[PDB]
Amino acid sequence: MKGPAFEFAVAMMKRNASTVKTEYGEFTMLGIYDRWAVLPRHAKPGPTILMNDQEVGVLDAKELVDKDGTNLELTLLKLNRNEKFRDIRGFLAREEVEVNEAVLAINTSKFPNMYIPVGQVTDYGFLNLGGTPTKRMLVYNFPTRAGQCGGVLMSTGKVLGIHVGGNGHQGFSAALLRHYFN
Repeated sequence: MKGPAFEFAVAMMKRNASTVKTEYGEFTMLGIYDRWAVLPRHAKPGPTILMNDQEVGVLDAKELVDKDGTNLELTLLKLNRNEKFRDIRGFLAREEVEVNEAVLAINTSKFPNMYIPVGQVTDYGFLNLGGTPTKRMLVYNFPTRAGQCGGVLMSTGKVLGIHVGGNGHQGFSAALLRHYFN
């Protein structure tokens, strides 16, 4: 069923998600713990971002790659703000998870407070995303539109990944693994 996934998704977004603008567009951003949040790599945050229409400094940013050097399509960023995020690392899986029912949550000025039942999530692993070899790719059927990147892919009790791309038929998430936030 879908209800409990939506229930989890709405509560998660309310506590931990925000709308972010960089020079490269507008994205959903998920806070993970302390002042560390995650964005799609192609958001390419500069020294300042707009977070819920307010200027926020970036203290540090990390474009994640695997131990082999392969792109993961995620950027971790540390925000210059006093408030800490609710620690949601316990809702991240230690390995890539496949599910029969997932929900994708988007929150930007173009897609405010929207949730999409995406159905089955399949771990495709190593893929080529627009020329760039990328691994730990989760794939789901989705009539994708631009402006949805940073979307948070969830199932009941788990944050599975961050939406980083689409081709109009499938959507693609980078798996959000717990060890990224050691």
